[PDB]
Amino acid sequence: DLGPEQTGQVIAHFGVQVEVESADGQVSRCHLRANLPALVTGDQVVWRAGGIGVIVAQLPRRSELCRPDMRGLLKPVAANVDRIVIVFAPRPEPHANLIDRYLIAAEHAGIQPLLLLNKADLVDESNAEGIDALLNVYRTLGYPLIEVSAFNGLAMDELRGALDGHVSVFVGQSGVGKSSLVNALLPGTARLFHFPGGGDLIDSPGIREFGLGHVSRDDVEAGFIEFRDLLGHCRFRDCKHDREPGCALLQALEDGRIMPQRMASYRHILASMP
Ligand SMILES: Nc1nc2c(ncn2[C@@H]2O[C@H](COP(=O)(O)OP(=O)(O)O)[C@@H](O)[C@H]2O)c(=O)[nH]1
Ligand SMILES: [Zn+2]
Repeated sequence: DLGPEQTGQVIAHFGVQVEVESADGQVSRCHLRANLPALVTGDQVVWRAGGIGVIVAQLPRRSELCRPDMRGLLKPVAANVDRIVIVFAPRPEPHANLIDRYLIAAEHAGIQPLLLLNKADLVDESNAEGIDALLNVYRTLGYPLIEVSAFNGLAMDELRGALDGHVSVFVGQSGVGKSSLVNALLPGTARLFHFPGGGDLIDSPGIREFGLGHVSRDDVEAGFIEFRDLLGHCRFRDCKHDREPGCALLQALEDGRIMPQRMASYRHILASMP
């Protein structure tokens, strides 16, 4: 016995079994057919019913969020995420370095980012010279940025709007309010939840620690939008972009098409990779 084929999305992964939600808005547990590739939360599948179903086939993923293995290798932990929400705050102090890192991860994963200044209620006149400075570094790169407070409620209906129609992941250093933010947007391994205003979320303590490990220099360079356009124009195809004339990047910095705050963390980060 097996009912007809159906289209659905993966909600939870209970090892041998998988929680699956359909377009109808109904949930069912489905066993995993043997031949089937590895599945993660967010994946789109074909299944048949029987209250237990059988997952028959996996539909292509649009995107993948990976995470380091027990060994140290990257294995996917979520699928079909189209937005990564990078959350920082006035406290603890935000550094360009870690932000520039999460921005690279988002590029490596092939997923569009969205920066979030949480704890905007803590933006004193004292902080603003230092804060508006850093915000407008990513504002002038074309990146989406919102200033919010999961304490106040400041600009939360814009975030709910920014999250509408997307599948989103919440990522940032600990203590910026990731838990507080989820709870504010959802009052009551990777699991998938739906925002009441619209859009979905995939969450787990492991995905929250999602960031950047060791990669290639050419990966890192691709993580800088200013860079992507120029790379391959430095005359020296062997250019290291350091004291080298004919370095397109260098000329760009001079002209102001690269910001020194960025050209710095590029050096700091690349020199952290082996
Ligand atoms: N002042 C202020 N504090 C906040 C805000 N959002 C979160 N917090 C505080 O930040 C601290 C850490 O929050 P939490 O969600 O646990 O951070 P997480 O480690 O990133 O999940 C908590 O004590 C919260 O009260 C905010 O908008 N304003
Ligand atoms: Zn160069």
